[PDB]
Amino acid sequence: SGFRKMAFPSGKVEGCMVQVTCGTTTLNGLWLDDVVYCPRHVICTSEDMLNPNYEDLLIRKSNHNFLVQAGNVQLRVIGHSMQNCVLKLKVDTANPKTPKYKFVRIQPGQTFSVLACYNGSPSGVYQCAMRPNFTIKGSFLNGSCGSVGFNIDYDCVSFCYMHHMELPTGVHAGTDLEGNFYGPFVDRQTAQAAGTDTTITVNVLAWLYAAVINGDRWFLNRFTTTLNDFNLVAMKYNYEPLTQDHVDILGPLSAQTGIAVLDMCASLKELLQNGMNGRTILGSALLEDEFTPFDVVRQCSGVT
Amino acid sequence: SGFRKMAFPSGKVEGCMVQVTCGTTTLNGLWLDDVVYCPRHVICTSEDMLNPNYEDLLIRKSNHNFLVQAGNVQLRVIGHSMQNCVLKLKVDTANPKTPKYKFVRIQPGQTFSVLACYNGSPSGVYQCAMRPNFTIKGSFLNGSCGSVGFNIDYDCVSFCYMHHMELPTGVHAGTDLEGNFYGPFVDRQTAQAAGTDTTITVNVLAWLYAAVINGDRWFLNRFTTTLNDFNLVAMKYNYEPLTQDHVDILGPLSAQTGIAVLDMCASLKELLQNGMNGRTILGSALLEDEFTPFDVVRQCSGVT
Ligand SMILES: N#Cc1ccccc1C[C@@H](N)C(=O)N[C@H](Cc1ccc(Cl)cc1Cl)C(=O)N[C@H](CC(=O)NCCCc1ccncc1)Cc1ccc(F)cc1
Ligand SMILES: N#Cc1ccccc1C[C@@H](N)C(=O)N[C@H](Cc1ccc(Cl)cc1Cl)C(=O)N[C@H](CC(=O)NCCCc1ccncc1)Cc1ccc(F)cc1
Ligand SMILES: [Cl-]
Ligand SMILES: [Cl-]
Repeated sequence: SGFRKMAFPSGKVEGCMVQVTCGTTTLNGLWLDDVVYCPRHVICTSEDMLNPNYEDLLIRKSNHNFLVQAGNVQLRVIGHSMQNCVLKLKVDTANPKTPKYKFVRIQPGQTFSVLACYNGSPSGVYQCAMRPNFTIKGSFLNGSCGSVGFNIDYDCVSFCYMHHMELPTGVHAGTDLEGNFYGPFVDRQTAQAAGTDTTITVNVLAWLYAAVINGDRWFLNRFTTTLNDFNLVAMKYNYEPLTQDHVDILGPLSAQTGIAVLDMCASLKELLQNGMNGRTILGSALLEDEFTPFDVVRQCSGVT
Repeated sequence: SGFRKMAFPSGKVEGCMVQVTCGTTTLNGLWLDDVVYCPRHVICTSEDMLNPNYEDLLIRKSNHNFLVQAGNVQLRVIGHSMQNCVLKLKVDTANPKTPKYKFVRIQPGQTFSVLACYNGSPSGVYQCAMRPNFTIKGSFLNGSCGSVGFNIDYDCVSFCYMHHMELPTGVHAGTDLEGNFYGPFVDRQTAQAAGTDTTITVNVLAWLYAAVINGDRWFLNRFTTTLNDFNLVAMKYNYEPLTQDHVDILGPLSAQTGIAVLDMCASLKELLQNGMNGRTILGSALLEDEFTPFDVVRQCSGVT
């Protein structure tokens, strides 16, 4: 029993974290085999940051300008390239702790674990969703750029996020591991605004199913709604439209609990219209949207 | 910026998790040097669980009755003993991945990270507080007994919790790594009730300071309260008495934010009496008490 925001065990990623330094600028890098991946703005000075031409700044760099530190031992750089907004440094040593891994680019509404690091050294791990406006609501201080987000599937590490910047609003923006930003953002020090955010409807519904699996039923009701009548209410409360694909993704949870998806949508409608009136769901006094249906299945019992 | 429930990186503990089997009963063990630690009820059958005499059951065991599995390789047991409610199995191989570690017994209100494991294999990590009634509100399924809770201090792993059982109310009870239960509980399959729980006042105050460090101030007010007048309100809302030691522990946070502790207590009083009226603090619609002052300092910026 119980339900908590649960991160993946971080050990496989811990063995990959290193430190990359260019001038007086240090951030974190990811060491897989004989390549170190880090944000390309490590090659910028505080001057260059306002509007850099990275192709210009990189052609003025040599290999020995990059200091890569894996714990105590320096790694010698033997080659460097640029792939979108990530720098790739070839080094003369393969990481012996390299896990099975892949790089994947995720969709908004999907979750991952963040290993927050400072000077190449892990400090903590937490769970995040990619918001619909392509930011994450992270916990990051100066020095954390280069930290990665990841999922784990049967000892294969799927890296999906590299941290590049905090926006003026205090939320966080970054790229996949091939350097492509999530959302419209660019890697320069200018005030950039994210689009207006929305609530991830399919995830709220998954979390209501988690609550039922855990024995909490107070929010259920005898009613059902049509998908279209639900979305009219969803739109009014700044919730994402629910699609037939979302309905089908919630199939397993519906089947384990005997509550039809559109049945659960009528509960969500009533909760949006009337609030909770002082009650809590899984220890929360608001509707939580950072658990995917996969997250719920992974953590909850297969029997209600 | 940002504030999230943050676990310690779990890699150092991942390398210690093993599987212990006695009869048809399997749970998790902790492998440090040449000793495996696990809950002693692994030697019980479903019959024995109602009211076991463990000294009786253990003297009827031999070393070869214990199957210890570290990944794929079996570890050969060469000796076994009992220390309170933990079994200790000597094995013929020292764990090469043994970190620097110690065993510590914590106070209620302190937090730790849980590495949830099944069949010796880590599945996830989350943060927990030891409740005032000595339970934890964990997330555990069948098979998780043997999972450990821990803090990390400068690459030294301080193990503080081993998981032994879920109570009929769905909360969780266990021991320190020397086998002493937290709270009044015993390791037998009977319905056991925990004392009535209370809210950890010093932690709520720490979390209000986290909110101020992160730029949220809406709950402050111009008033102060005396420690005794605060506790009269605390008692009315089932909050723990606040001690002068708690006041002094919150010294650093008070100093970083310029808000006197008793000033913050007047904010807490007003929040208890009037609620939040639809507003949130650090993304929460209730007052959160599972962050210690140490947790706040560790995660938040040293500058407001
Ligand atoms: N994580 C993180 C982090 C956090 C603090 C310091 C440092 C770092 C990492 C570090 N690497 C990094 O992100 N620095 C970028 C500058 C930058 C570097 C490189 C690149 Cl490519 C782009 C950018 Cl923008 C950074 O300083 N951002 C500022 C962070 C900041 O002051 N927030 C205040 C939050 C206000 C608030 C909080 C809560 N509620 C409401 C409001 C915001 C900002 C300021 C000017 C600007 F013009 C663009 C952005
Ligand atoms: N974690 C965990 C876990 C969770 C589920 C299954 C198995 C395990 C691990 C496993 N190892 C283990 O804990 N089994 C013990 C039995 C036991 C083994 C060994 C020892 Cl030493 C002591 C005890 Cl008590 C266990 O089955 N408990 C029950 C778990 C349970 O049904 N909860 C229902 C929750 C109801 C609820 C939920 C939410 N909101 C309100 C109410 C509760 C219980 C039942 C009878 C009894 F008499 C004592 C306790
Ligand atoms: Cl794809
Ligand atoms: Cl002590």
